[PDB]
Amino acid sequence: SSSIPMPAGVNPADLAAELAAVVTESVDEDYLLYECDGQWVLAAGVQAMVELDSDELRVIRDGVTRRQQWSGRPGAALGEAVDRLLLETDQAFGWVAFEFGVHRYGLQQRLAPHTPLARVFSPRTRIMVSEKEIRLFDAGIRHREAIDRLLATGVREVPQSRSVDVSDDPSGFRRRVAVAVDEIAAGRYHKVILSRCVEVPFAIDFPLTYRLGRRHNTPVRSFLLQLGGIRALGYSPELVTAVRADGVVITEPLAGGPAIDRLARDDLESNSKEIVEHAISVRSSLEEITDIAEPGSAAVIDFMTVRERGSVQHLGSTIRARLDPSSDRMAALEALFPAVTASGIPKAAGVEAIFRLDECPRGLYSGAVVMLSADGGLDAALTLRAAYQVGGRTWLRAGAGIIEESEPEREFEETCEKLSTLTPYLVAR
Ligand SMILES: N#Cc1cccc(-c2ccc(C(=O)O)o2)c1
Repeated sequence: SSSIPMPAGVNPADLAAELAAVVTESVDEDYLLYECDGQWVLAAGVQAMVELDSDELRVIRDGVTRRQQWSGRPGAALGEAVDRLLLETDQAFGWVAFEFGVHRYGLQQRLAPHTPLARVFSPRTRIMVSEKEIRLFDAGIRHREAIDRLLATGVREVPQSRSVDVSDDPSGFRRRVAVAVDEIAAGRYHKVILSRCVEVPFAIDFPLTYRLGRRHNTPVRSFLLQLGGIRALGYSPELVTAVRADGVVITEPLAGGPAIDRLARDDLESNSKEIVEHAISVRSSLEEITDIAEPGSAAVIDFMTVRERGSVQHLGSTIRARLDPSSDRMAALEALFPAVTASGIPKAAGVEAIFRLDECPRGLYSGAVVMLSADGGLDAALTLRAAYQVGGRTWLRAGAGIIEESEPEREFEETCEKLSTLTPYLVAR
């Protein structure tokens, strides 16, 4: 492990995104950049890839693909493969699809064959960028020379963004919300999150868009990736699960000018509908975390407080527990996935309603971006406020929590508001 001092007057997010863009392009390698607690970790190059699909598990290393049949819990299949990765490298990175969370509710038969559940890789090199320093892990000579060449120059100018039209409704979001409202009125479930894709008619420069959007937002976590033909970036508004080496498990569900921002904060703390849903959600997180925790260790340590994320303020709680010796970090992720914010209440009913009333598979949207460590660590950020590119198609995706009182026009405008997090910050390629 070697170190380079962080150059003064340079923002870590900008430098990490520039390294991700230029260093990985010169050697033509895949990567994942993950921001977590002031640290930007760039996982560059694929030493080994774990592909978990609905019908198969693959481990691809040095041109060789090992295929495996799997049965039971997807977390057990993923965990066993990722633990083997972590015996050779200190950290592993990737993404978990929304579809990974359907098995706990017995809904996996509704998945088409070859449905992606997770993609986790061990990188060839890691570059950690923070305000204090740049730390290099397993960086070969060719990579160290590329990093020094990038550092001898200033970061690129971020060009002006290109606007996107989000006013159209080709997937019939308004109609699908009306169906959900009728189902809720009939007592089938209490809440469901429905969403819509918005096609971007031009190719996006992902690392430059990442930089422009990160200037205005201070999210819980962020990511930028180019992995297995998928380009993605996002500003995670929620921590699904964090597992520490000492056994502490955390989950932080959310639920919700200077004078205008203070008035919005006062409403966020007094809104009855938001308070009721938050209490139900906190109770759901507590019941779920108790199935993997040491008896009597589950507790709410921060209850209903505002967290400022720069351009967005959230009402949230922190649920903590100690991981039971009979459980593991993948079981903890399975117990807390999918998030209530990504599914609905009751969670099983919300997930089932999403199969019928949303464009499926969701893939990365409402899934998680993850960082795992050899000492047992896990960090999983909820994937919302994200942009994607897969084989010629570039798109955004945003949803809304639909309840009995929801109105289709109001909820369409609510997805328009969530889309505003990225739409003015899209840099064209
Ligand atoms: N319940 C609930 C809830 C609270 C906050 C956000 C969301 C939600 C659903 C989908 C999205 C999004 O796409 O950003 O955000 C859902």
